[PDB]
Amino acid sequence: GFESPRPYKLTHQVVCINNINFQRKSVVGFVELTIFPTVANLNRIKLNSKQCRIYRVRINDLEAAFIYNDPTLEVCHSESKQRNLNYFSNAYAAAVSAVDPDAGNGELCIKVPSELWKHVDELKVLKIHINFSLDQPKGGLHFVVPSVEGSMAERGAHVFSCGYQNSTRFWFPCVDSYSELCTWKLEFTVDAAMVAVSNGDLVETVYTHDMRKKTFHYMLTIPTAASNISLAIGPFEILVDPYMHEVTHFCLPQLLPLLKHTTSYLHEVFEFYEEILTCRYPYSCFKTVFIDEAYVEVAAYASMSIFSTNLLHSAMIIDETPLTRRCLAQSLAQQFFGCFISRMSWSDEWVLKGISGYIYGLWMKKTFGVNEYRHWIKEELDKIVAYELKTGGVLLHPIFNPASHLHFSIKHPHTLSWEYYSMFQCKAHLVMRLIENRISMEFMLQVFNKLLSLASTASSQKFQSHMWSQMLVSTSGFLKSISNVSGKDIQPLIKQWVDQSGVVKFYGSFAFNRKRNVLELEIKQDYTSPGTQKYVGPLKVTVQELDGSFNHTLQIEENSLKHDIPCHSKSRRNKKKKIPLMNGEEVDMDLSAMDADSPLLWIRIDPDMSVLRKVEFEQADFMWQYQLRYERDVVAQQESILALEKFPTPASRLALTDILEQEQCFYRVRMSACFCLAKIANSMVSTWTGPPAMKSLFTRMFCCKSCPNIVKTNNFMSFQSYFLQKTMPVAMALLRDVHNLCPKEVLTFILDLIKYNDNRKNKFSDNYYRAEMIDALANSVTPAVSVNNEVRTLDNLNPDVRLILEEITRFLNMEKLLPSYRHTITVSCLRAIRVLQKNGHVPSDPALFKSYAEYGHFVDIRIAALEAVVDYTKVDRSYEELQWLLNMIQNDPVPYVRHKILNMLTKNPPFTKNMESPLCNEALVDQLWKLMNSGTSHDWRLRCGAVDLYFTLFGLSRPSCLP
Amino acid sequence: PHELESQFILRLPPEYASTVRRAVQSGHVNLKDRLTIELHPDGRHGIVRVDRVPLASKLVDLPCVMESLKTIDKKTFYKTADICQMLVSTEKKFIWNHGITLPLKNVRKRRFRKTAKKDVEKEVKRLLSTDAEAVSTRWEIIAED
Amino acid sequence: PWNLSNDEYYYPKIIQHSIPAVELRQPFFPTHMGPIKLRQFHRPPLKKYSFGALSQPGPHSVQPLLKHIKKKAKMREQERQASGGGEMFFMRTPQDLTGKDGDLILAEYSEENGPLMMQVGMATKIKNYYKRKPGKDPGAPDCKYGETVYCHTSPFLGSLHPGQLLQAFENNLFRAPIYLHKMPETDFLIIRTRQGYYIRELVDIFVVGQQCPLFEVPGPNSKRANTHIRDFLQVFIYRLFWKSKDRPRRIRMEDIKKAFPSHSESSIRKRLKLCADFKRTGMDSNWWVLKSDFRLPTEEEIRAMVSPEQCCAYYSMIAAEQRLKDAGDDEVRTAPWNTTRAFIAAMKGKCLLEVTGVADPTGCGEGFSYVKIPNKDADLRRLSLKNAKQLLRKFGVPEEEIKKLSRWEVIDVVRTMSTERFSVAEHQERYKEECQRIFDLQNKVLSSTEVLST
Repeated sequence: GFESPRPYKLTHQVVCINNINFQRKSVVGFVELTIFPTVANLNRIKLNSKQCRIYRVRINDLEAAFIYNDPTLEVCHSESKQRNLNYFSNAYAAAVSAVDPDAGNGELCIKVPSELWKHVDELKVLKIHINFSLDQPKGGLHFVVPSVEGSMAERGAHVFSCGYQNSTRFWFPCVDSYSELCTWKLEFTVDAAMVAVSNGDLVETVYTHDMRKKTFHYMLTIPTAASNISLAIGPFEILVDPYMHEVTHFCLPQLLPLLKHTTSYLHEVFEFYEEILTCRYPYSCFKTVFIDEAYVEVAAYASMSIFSTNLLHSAMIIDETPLTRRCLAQSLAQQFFGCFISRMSWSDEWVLKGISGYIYGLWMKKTFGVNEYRHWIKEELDKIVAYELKTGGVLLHPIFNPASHLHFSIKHPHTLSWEYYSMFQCKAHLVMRLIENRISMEFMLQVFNKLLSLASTASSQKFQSHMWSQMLVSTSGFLKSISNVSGKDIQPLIKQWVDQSGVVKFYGSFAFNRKRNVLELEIKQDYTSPGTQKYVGPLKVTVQELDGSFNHTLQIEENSLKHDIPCHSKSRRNKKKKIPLMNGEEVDMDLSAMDADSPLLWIRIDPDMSVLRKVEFEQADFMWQYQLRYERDVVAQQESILALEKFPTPASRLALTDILEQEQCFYRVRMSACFCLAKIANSMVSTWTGPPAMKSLFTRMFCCKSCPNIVKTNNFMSFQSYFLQKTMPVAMALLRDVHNLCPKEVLTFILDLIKYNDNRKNKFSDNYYRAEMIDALANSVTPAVSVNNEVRTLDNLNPDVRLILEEITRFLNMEKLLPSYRHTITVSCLRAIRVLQKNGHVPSDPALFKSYAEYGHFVDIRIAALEAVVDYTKVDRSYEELQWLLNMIQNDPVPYVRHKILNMLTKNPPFTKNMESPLCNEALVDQLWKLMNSGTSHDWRLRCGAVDLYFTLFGLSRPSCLP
Repeated sequence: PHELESQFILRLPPEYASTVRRAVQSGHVNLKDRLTIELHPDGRHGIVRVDRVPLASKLVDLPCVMESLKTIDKKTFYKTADICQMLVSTEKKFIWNHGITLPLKNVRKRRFRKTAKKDVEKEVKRLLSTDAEAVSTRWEIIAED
Repeated sequence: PWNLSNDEYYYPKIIQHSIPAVELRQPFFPTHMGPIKLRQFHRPPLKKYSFGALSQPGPHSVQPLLKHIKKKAKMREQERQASGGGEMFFMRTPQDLTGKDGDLILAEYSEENGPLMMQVGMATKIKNYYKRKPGKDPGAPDCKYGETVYCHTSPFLGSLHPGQLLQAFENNLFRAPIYLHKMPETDFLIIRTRQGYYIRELVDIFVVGQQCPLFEVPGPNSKRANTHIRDFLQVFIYRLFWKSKDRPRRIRMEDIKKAFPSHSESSIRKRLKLCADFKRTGMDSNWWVLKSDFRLPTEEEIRAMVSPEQCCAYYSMIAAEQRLKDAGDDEVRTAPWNTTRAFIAAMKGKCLLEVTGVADPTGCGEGFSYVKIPNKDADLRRLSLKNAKQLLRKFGVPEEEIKKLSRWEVIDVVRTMSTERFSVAEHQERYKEECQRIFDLQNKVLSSTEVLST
């Protein structure tokens, strides 16, 4: 049951936009809302509006009086001397709650005229006609106007609606909540050479009487929220999908072949999401818009998605096809379960984010294989346990503070830190995988189909929300639908992993009792760490003995420590028979390293990742080597690679080398075995016999049979030896001689890989392989032996580093004339120049990176150069570079770059709270408090980034370096 | 508490079965007055009264075991009860040799393996009681006499 | 841009009972069965009521349930369409397991005492195994009940003919071929309760062939038998502690002695040793209270302790124990622990079964028997073949043996006369062909709507 927090119900909204002026960056328009009051004596009506100048408001064609105030413009007063962050977080939460449409509130308060009170008490319709104007919007709708001359279509100027969550208040007045569903009528009067893309279906396109402008009329009969309404106006090249004909793809001019190749996969994504769920795609059209200077890499609205043009690749670009493919896939998953089925509160957001991430993981499983699915699930679980042990924990479904261990309030999406938002979505889809583990996948897809079918029977009624609230899901409704389809309720699993905000830590060690033939496990939990919680459920453990692989369920109550499980025979060591594996197959194992008295080959605690856990198991090194070689699970091979770094014995070198030589191993395991072999080789110097590690293996796999030092000409058509070939010198460059310097046998090998590179014969580009070669050249740089702080001059230039510097100069200059893909070699060469500057080789001068960060280099070039400037101002304690970065945060045209500068200055801070630095003035505290209070008031993501930066630099209390 | 329901099969003469079938498929409570089933304190004898006409009944044991299976979707079936008795209307006499379906006829005689059945233990208990209430007992395995 | 997961090297290639059944309620799953209740196992007599409407003898008006059946079916369809329209789980109460609603079929058994048999409240599925014809086939003959599956590898002992659909009961206990027959014309189903008689018609009755057991019945005094005995007692004790209303939870010993009266009270004492303490002292004077440190297990842990199929295997064992005990080695072979062990071992390929024997539940040539069977001159050297050929001609040996010239058998036959086929493929092939012929004849007889004379 859904009861509105608003005293009115909104039925229909007309959004008309005229006079989109690109020179002056200005729009004019009106908005006409059709509300039905649910309570009599409505009097004031409270709507949401930011940055719009409200000209006049007429209610039922009668002139009404409005008052506007935004408390989130300046959160705390300018003349308050408070400088602690808890004060700002409480004031910011109160300010966002005072404009919240999820309460009854709002920023624009319109007073109902007196003569309509007899029209409002007996509950009859009210039609509110606001007309407004955006004069020059800061972060409302992004105007990308290039400075080439010509007409606005000839120079490539466009507008798009940017922002996250409820940010539609930034460009027209609305009820900007996900729970106020209404039908829509959208008119946009644009130039005759431009096209206006928006939500709904385009009913017509009429000309103006001078035929210089045309009006696009859109209609949206599926009741969506105001937060799902978008807009993209530009000189877009239109491409109808040749497979599905209601899907149109819009790109920027001169990028039509890239659009043709890139969006050619999307019909398979449509077919997948419509056959695992049994509902068809709910909207009547689908539109993909590719734009410049995007807010996020992929945004999903109702019947529309806005991607950045940096996803567009051609047919000869690999290492970008899977990333763009999965961006399209998660936009479509959010089309199904973020835009059609919406949110009932700010709680129950974990339901939608979990269903979107879970069905996108099912797509990844079918498309890229079960092994890529397991690797992705393991990397998300590691990312979560790292974040939750780092700071507090992520709390899905809080109850309204519920989480007081962290420096922001979780009551609203616009007060969350961006890393918390990312980890929120990540934990939501892993908890949905856990619900699939308890209640099987076919029942899970039946739950999702039951939600979609209720929403689509709801979506066709005309009753103003008598039935339109069946399109809003809640937690209680989701659990009730689960209990309807399965008969089991998941309330212990919901109580543990949703309502409780923690992950578990397992420390395991075993001992084999030879007398009674049992395996005594010893599993203890660390439940006193700040991020942890105590697990009391069951726990699966998989033991591989000589007779095969056996699963055991252990009951781990609070007082439990020793778990005795039984062991089988050892009669497959009496005769040589094959040892049967986890799957149905069996292999020949070399049992010379195994103990004579124990049959068990390896043990895995929680193999299926059925809890949110971090396992620290203490096996013997031969058990880790057997688990690396003969396991049929990629997460166990990865964890054995990760645990073999502590055992540098030559049997582990043989194990990793046998993994590296082995095709029919998953390629991301061999790419990890490269770096593990490099670390082991560095640890057993003065024992290593022959050549450096992986060199003979590289010449055996990727070089000519007649010439060992000449590499084969590039043929990248295998896509697994391409990735292994481009990752093996990067790990090989981490080799170090007893003198702690990279050997001149590996550096010469990398330089010969660079010289003899011929790419005139493959059908794929070479930009990522050459960029990884520059990364391998950067990995070999050891710190220089400066004497008496000698100025870095030609005489003290290392003879090794002169070759590296010549190569990166040649590569960067050739990129200036023949540019690659993603300026990947520019990014790699800027990263390598920063590596050479971090050691004492090149003079520590930020002027090169400051010229590449000037608004104009690839956004990738820009963020690489700004990363180099952030690293410089951390190491050299530069005041003027920090003022340069803070000025670039305040006034840069691209808001993604501002968010990225705040993000990089949070990750690599110039000082922490513990450090005494010269940069801890009262002036810097006043600048950052002014940046939290004012200055970042227009983005909701810059303000949370400024809160994160103030927390990283000065902590939760009063800045110490202050009177 | 819950008590398992006890379902049995009622066999009627064919004309009376047709009248009872028509009255059941009609669905009125008029059938409730018409058809009655008396059960006698023998436990294996009764009257079924169709339209107030008395018919003589015997509750017999069926050779196979039937099970009623209900369903909501006609794909998954849930067992509701076990049927083993039939009140045919018109000890060894209370045992039915045939099964309800056409292929199962003379099942007890032909399609049933002759597992030895011993009822017999009760007679042995009575003999033990006559023993324990005596004073002197004399026994001999005998021959023809 | 492709799969790139070497999946062929890492990975080279269901029954939901009612909530009264998985919770092991005593009416449906009895704690103790006496001798007269073990002789009437799965044949429950018609009991006389002491109190109720049927306890007073005389004309007991029987009742129609037509309106009840269609009202309950319409109500369940409303529940299913309110829950999103998918497939739902309905059997959540004991009152869901009545015969008064839903589509009832009957299922008759061919054997007198099967090795395994379902209790009341347990679920089973109907699978229609259909072997396609060689090359082109129209499609499975459609069937009213069950789901169709295409079986290249015959589940049963014989193999399906091309184009032959065979229905079967499939659950965790057994798998058995069933044959749909129409009901007799004068047979209706009377459901009697304490309140009155109720009548349904039946139209569908299956005949269930010889079961193929999938669960092994334990033997008497086995380790699995005694494990079940104490596990069942522990589950009953935990569910009595859950039902207790006092805090801390307390039970009485003679409730357990009423449920399990054959148990010595020492066994019950030990099951109460861990998890309860006799509070003789004033605090709950003389009460078997739950220990304060003991965490009573949740519902899913108690369900994971004992399975309903283990209870059915135990009931089969104790019923067969009673029948053997009443009838004073051939009978011991026909005991379900032996036959279930034999069939499951034959399905792994350990051993073979003599398909004609004494464990045959028919007593004639129809049906199988599941008992385990073994899985598997001086001058004659100078005869030098040609003269041995002439000698075999002289003795009157038939020309086939003379013709083979394979002397492996020739001189052995000249030795046999002067005194006067491979099991690997051979035996297995012969057993399979005999089983297939027997199965086809049995299916035709057991699917014939032909009237059989009394």
